[PDB]
Amino acid sequence: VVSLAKRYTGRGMAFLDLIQEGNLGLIRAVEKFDYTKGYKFSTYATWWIRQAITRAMADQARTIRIPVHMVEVINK
DNA sequence: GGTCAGAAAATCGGTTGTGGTCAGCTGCTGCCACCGGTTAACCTC
Repeated sequence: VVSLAKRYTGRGMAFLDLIQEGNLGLIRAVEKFDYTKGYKFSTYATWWIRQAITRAMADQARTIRIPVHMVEVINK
């Protein structure tokens, strides 16, 4: 999750917030994982980690909070 | 060459009445914000 989180430098927060959001995503994925998938755990959890990091970046991006749909159209 | 009495003001105050108008109230009308499922795009088991 450190190697996954390293691709989000310079976007609002420092690295540590991304690291801890990746830990949160790891907790959510390891709750939401099944052993009869026959899937690699990291390849499973990458979507969850990236989702958590991106939504926390959306939440804590700016001084004034902006809703995620306007964040999306700002990105667009 | 007086003398109550009536008619008719105005004046404060009810009244009725009624008409309307608007504050608001509130169940449809419909649009608008997350939520996530899916669907064609990248890296090579």
